Amino acid sequence: EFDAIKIALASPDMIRSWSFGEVKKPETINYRTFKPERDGLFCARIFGPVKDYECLCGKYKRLKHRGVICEKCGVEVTQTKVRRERMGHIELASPTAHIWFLKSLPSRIGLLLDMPLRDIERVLYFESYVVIEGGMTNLERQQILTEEQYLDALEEFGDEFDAKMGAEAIQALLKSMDLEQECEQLREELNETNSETKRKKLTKRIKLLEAFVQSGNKPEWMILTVLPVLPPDLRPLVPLDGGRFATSDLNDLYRRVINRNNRLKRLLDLAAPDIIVRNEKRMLQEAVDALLDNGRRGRAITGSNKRPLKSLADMIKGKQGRFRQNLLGKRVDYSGRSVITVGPYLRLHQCGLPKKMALELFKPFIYGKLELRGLATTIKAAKKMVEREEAVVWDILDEVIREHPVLLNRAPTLHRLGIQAFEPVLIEGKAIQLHPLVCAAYNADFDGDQMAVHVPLTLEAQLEARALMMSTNNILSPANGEPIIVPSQDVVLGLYYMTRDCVNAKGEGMVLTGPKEAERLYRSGLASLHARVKVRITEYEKDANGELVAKTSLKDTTVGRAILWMIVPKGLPYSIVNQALGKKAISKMLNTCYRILGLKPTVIFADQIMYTGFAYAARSGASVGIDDMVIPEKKHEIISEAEAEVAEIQEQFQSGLVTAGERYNKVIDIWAAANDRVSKAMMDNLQTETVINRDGQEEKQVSFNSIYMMADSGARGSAAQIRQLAGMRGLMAKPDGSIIETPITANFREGLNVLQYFISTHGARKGLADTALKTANSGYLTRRLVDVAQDLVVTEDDCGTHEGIMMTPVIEGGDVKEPLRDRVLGRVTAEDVLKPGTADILVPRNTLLHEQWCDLLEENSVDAVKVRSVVSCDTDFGVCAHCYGRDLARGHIINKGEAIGVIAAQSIGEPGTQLTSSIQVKNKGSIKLSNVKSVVNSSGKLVITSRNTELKLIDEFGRTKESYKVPYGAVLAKGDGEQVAGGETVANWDPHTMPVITEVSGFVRFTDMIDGQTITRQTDELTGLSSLVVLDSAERTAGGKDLRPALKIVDAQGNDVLIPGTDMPAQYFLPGKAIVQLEDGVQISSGDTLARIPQITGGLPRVADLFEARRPKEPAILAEISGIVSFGKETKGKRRLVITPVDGSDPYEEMIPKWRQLNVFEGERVERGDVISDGPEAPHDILRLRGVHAVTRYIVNEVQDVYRLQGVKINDKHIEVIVRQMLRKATIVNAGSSDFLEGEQVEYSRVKIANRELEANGKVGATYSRDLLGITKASLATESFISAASFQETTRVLTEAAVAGKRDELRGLKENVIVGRLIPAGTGYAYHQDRMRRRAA
Amino acid sequence: HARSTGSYSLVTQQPLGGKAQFGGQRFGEMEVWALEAYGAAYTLQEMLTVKSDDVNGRTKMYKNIVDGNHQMEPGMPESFNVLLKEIRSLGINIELEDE
Amino acid sequence: GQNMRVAFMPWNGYNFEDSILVSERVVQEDRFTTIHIQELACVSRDTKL
Amino acid sequence: DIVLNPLGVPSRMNIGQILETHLGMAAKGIGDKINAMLKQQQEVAKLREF
Amino acid sequence: ARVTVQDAVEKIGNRFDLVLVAARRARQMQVGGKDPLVPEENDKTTVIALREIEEGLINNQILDVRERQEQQEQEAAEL
DNA sequence: TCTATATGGACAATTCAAAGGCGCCCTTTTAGCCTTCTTTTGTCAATGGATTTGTG
DNA sequence: CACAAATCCATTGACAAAAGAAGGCTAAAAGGGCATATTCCTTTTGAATTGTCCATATAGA
Ligand SMILES: [Mg+2]
Ligand SMILES: [Zn+2]
Ligand SMILES: [Zn+2]
Repeated sequence: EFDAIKIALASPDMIRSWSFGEVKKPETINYRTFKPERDGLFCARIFGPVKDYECLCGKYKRLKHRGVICEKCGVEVTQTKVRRERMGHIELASPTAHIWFLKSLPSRIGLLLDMPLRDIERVLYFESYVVIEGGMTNLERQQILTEEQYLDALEEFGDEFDAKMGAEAIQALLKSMDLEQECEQLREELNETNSETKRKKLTKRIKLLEAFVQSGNKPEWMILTVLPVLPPDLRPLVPLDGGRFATSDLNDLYRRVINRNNRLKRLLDLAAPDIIVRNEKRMLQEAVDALLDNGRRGRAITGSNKRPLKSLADMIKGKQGRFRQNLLGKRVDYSGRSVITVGPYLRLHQCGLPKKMALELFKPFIYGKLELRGLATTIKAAKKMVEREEAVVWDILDEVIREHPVLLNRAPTLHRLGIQAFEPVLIEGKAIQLHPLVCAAYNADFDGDQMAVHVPLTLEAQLEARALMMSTNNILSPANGEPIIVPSQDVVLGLYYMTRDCVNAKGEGMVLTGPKEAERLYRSGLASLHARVKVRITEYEKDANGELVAKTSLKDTTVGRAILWMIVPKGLPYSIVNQALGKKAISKMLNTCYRILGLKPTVIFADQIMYTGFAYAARSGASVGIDDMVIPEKKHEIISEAEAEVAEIQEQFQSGLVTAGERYNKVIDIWAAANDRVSKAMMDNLQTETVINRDGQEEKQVSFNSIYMMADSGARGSAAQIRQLAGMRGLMAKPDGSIIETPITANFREGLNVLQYFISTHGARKGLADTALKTANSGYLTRRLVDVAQDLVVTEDDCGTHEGIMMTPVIEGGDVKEPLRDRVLGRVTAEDVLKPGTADILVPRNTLLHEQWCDLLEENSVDAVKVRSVVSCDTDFGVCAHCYGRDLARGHIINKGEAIGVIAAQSIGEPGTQLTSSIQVKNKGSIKLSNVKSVVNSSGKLVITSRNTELKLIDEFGRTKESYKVPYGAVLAKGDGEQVAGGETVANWDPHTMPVITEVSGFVRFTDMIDGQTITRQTDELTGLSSLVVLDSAERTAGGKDLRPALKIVDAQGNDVLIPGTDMPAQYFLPGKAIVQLEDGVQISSGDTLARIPQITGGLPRVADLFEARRPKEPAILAEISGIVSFGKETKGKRRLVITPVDGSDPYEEMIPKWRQLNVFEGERVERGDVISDGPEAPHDILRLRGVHAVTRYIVNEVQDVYRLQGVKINDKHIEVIVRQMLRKATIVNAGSSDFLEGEQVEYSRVKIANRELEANGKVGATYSRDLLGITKASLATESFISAASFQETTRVLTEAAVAGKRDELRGLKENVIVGRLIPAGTGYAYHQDRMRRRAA
Repeated sequence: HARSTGSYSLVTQQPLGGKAQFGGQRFGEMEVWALEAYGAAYTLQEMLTVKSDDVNGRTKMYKNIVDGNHQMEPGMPESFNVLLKEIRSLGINIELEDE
Repeated sequence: GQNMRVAFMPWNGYNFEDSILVSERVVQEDRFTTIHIQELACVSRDTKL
Repeated sequence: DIVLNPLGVPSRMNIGQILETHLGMAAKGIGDKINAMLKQQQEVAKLREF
Repeated sequence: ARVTVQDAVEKIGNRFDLVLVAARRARQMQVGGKDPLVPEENDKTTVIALREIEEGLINNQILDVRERQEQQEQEAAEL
């Protein structure tokens, strides 16, 4: 039909083009015979007829006269839905400034005229005149004149002079302004001046005038001369039942505009005084203004009730505009909801769905079926047949139901698995029975949670609900490959109670002939369900390449594991059900069954595991009671002891020995210790306290405490909640967060008295008030996310790049916190991995590192892998299938088509709610150094002279297991290659200290050092050793304010010692508080300390802030460029940093504050990307300095740090795709051949294709500076204006695209969902590619 | 509650509220993303065009559904076209480049 | 409400998440059978016809 | 008459429902004893003392 | 039939082109122009399309070929 | 060398957009209404041939 | 296998209802004209821009 939406300014001639006739009067209807009263806002003449094919005067009332405008009252007899499309205009008596181009924050009429907003409004309010066409008269053009000044001028200049005011003055300016002339002017002046604010304003204005000339617009189309009216059935005056009318608000706003308009025409007919027509033109400007957008300019003209009217811009804007409310999320036919409930007989491809809802939803189908089988002659007869609910409609429903998916849904639809299509089962009742393995996906309790059943009408949508959306097709979470059909709470109790083992039950140690007579020994009443036994299980292995090898052997097992083996399907080993089978073990069982036997056995085994888990959990009667909560017999003793101890601390605070805060932390640590003793006692009495006896005296195994089994299976509750029931509960903190110093010593089996309960209530309500409001935020994080990665869609099978990233195990200070297998599982290698000895050629480049390749990587101890990633992708407008990886769910590689921006945003966002002095080696290893400019101190150790020497512990395997950070000038007892073993401090330094240890030895000389100007003389009493403290700049006097104390070492001859490697003198200037150890005359030895110097947000604002990329408050100023450091002025502040490379130019200069610490030394050398101070990094800076891989590894490691601290799993692919959608823009450094401004910010894809095409020719490509935008700015500065208007503020986006004449060629998912057509993502991708080839064939 | 075809809103020809007006469910943004995350671009299209808003296509869908023919005709949802007349009734001009 | 003989045991998943498994004697003794009273209205208005 | 779930107590931690199940059982036990004294209808001396 | 569409995807790759192939073929069977190949087990036209597709006896190439054959016969209805 | 003079640069107020899921009196002019009229549009009832069996 | 009769399709014609109009009417809707004197209304967070000082570089004295 069409293929792009253009937006531009509407002209007077265009506005008269849409319209069918001026609306002259404000009458709506005739109040007695409610006719559209011509010719007011609902004019039958102008906007159409009121009933189909009937004139208004009643003369013509039949389709015989389609199209004939009547003679008597002139109403074109046509369908009355023309009433809903025909627009009308209003001929404004005076011009009137369109508010959007006058009050949008950067004012378009403002910066077009290069005129401040205040003066433009002083002209528009009819305050002050404005000059136009100054001629030869000694005035400017924009020269603002008040009454006084004009009154002076006009007495002298009746000619060659002119000064309008109000909207006509602005129209005259925009009509006389020439765009090409002033554009050349601005370019020559950009050629002239170089001031950042000046040049920025210049380039902004030049960009606007370029847009406004390149476009077809005009300036004077801003000041409205002819206003349009919306139709009459989009602003209706429908009469609600009761004789009361129910008008819209636009009827009010138009009625007011037209009244003030007609009145102004009169006030110009009577030749009125000036002040009255000025007042009327102001009132009309206000009225047109409050119509186009109300509440923008000044206060909102209030509606009749008492309220601001909802003017047009409030139609479109906000959470309830057309864009988000009626256009992205529609209400839907064929849909219903009722309470959900359990129904465990179900197979997990079906949902029990009630007869009555199903007969209501499926009435078109039933009517067609009945009149097809002939049981009902006409459609009306079929209607009354199904309304009477005869015995044939239920047969017909059971038949038009049969193979037909429905789409259950739950209200907060966080991730893409909360819409799964089931196959209905017709079930009595009024509750939608939902399968019990599905609650983990939907996140459903069965205490009232309602669900919506939509319907796939057509044939293609039944196919997509069956293939794509079915419930047996997404049993793996798209955020990480692990299963989401994990048996949940009763079923794991049933398995954990089957597959356990008492010590002396019936049938202890009797040999069974297979699983079959284990089941018979159980059901017959001869063996206990867990009484250890020898059986003959015959497992299979998939050893042969696709074949099943049989084998049998007397495994030692129990009756329970033997009864459970009758379900493990044919591929798995027996040692997978020969353990205890908690919850981790059972999700593991399903995962390995998925990875060995594919999908169908995993689904049928999921159901068999549900059924047997439910059955034996029922058979166990695992009931809970007040005697299953065993209090330790040592709890009152523990509390008495800790209480007496805290009384001792009360005394030692009353005797002045201890400070207040120290006394506090004393008491608080003592209660933490007693609490942990009570907890550990209850657990030692709770877990094993079953003592038994087999043919002998006494043994003890794990217990059968009902509450303990429920806590040990993984069914419900952790050891924390068990702790609160048995042991004393917690140390409840006051709403300050200042933890109380007397814990609620009593648990829920005893009674919390009134005090203890009232103290529990604080935290109870804080938790509830959070979890109410974490859904406010994290519903907005996902919204911004899935609105930034809207369009990012897998659009090529491969783009053939060699780029990548280096996937390695995170090592968070010593203990590794994520292996390499989880990180490089499913991603495609970019370079062929080599064997550790290099030994070989190994895994090819473009392979996919699925499970078995993680086996080859883990067996051979691979050190690290480089693997292709989305943020190093060369595809245009997409992300190819190899540079992405695989999925999670459907284990194979990503399909050419699938929409990964969305499942990426959803995965990163739906777990939002779940969120809030010396190195000591830990295990075996051989120490390995990293970036170590060490030197031997005067003691013989190893001191490192590089702040960025990370301390590794390379095991003998060939990998890293420890990674600590060694500060500058540490002192290492060990070195590189010196083997060490656990519990061994190999590093030593002091954090409060900062030494200035040099690289040469000799006499210490005070060079350019004077007491009072360079140093202080202040002897310490209790020590006596003098330190002439090196103070900073502005503290010392003025004659030496530029005189800096430098330390430089020499030999006995006086000549300056030559540094190892350099012939430069090592004179070292000291900073403020650089208190020196040894003075002049005292020679310092090797590696000798010269002088000392003195010296978190998290949860999901930390993730919100790593994604919006907000700059921190004290960034860590990176090293702009590589070379040497120097100070030249030291400041009128401040401090001045100078980086002087070895060969390149060096006009660099950075106004560092002297208030901050400076990590580097004045006489040291730093690489770019090195820190020249401390504190957090900034992501913009990381991007500017170290490429994209630096910033992307930063964003990933930070936000995965959050999600991992909270124990959630998210595959890094998704954070990398959001990071790609963050850095999609790039500023043209200097336009190489053609054709951009070198301050312009063009899409990286477009300048990339441009310089690729130009370098394809002979010319010179464009140099581009990659940017990094936050997610809100990233999504709001897009090529397509509909997908920016929908998201967030619609006023700015519409007005900017309007002036810039921007054109939307859809090519997105948000646009093709707005405009009602196939999303170009999954099944629609074929349609859109075929369409792109069907154009331009 | 359940709604095969009922009474439709006035300005934007979509269904009504909940169970008192006999009104379809809300298929809001989050469910649209959950269909875009699959490939259901056919399901989603009939979900926001025929079942909901396309005021000609929805009667012509009911006719097909009774004729034993599960086709559809996509067209332009009426609420988008309300959007065009409301923007275009500002000073803006937003039209459909035809080709 | 009314008090009735409960029992804390998993019963084959008909009380899975928080669901409840009411026996037929509670529906049969009419002990949770409530009485709801609605008010329909047929207003008879005056139209120009 | 109703079969609630064991696995709801340790995680929600409303131990009240269990103590109140137990004491309700005690109470309905005294109810059964008094009903048994009023079916045999022996004397009001035994009822009064019980 | 039918619980899953795994094997039908292993035969017709890409898992969305499966949907389009099955929907085209089910329209053929439903709009009264053709006739199932594999014996219908009392399936609606959708599951029959997917059952056809599983056996390797229908996909996009076969559908194009049959369409061109049957449209050439209508040219051969020129008499 | 010292100061100023301003200028470009770093700093502080101001405004805007976001913040989740199911008075009166009279006078005149106008338009809705009703009633009869006339011409139109169907309905009630005749009057003839061309079409359909019967007989021998 | 022809000749005699009952059963069909067409115009005459008049006759009654029905509608399009027209006038005569009346309810209603819209102007116009008022003269003791009347003098001024009733929640934060972040980003970006704009108006405000600071570093500073240069130019004259
Ligand atoms: Mg719930
Ligand atoms: Zn008319
Ligand atoms: Zn790629």
